[PDB]
Amino acid sequence: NPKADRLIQFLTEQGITSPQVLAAIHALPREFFVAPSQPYIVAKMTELLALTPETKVLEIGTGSGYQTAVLAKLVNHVFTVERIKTLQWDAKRRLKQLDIYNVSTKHGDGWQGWPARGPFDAILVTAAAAKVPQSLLDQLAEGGRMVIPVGEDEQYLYKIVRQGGQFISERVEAVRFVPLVAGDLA
Ligand SMILES: Nc1ncnc2c1ncn2[C@@H]1O[C@H](CSCC[C@H](N)C(=O)O)[C@@H](O)[C@H]1O
Ligand SMILES: [Ca+2]
Repeated sequence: NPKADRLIQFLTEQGITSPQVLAAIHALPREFFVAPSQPYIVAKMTELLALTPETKVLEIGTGSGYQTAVLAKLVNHVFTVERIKTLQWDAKRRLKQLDIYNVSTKHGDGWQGWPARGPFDAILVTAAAAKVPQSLLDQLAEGGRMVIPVGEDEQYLYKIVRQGGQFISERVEAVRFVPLVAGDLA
């Protein structure tokens, strides 16, 4: 079908050719995640997490659940956090309608991560933070990868890995997300 193919064609032209990520993406009706921007950003961040079916993922910023759905097709289980209640409800509902049942959602504050659920192999954060929430670092399993937009006015996507007990930071490319908001919930 055209739209699925057009989008995948687009991504490859942008330099995104991980067959894994492209298929995950192609399988998802993007237009459905507007029930009640750049699919490139989703592809790039997804690619950076270097996912494998054995990967335990924490996502911050469930939102429409689009990027959630992408993640779920790629790993055995996803844990996702959204601070806006109604958004959590929807996304939760969309995931069941697409028979995606390997996702645990939580209405809460991503700044705190989701400690209860063990260390995570991949951490994806889809809201900008001026500095890396240390809680997330603390929840990053050994050999784990974290992808996060960092900054205020200026923003850069970062990939951080925990290997040999050492955290290593790679600045990837300029972006612009809405802020990771701390404090109470809505
Ligand atoms: N502190 C926080 N903890 C968890 N989610 C937060 C947060 N601050 C903002 N958010 C949420 O992060 C989202 C950014 S939009 C994120 C896009 C989403 N991955 C999608 O595919 O649609 C917004 O829904 C916002 O409500
Ligand atoms: Ca590439």
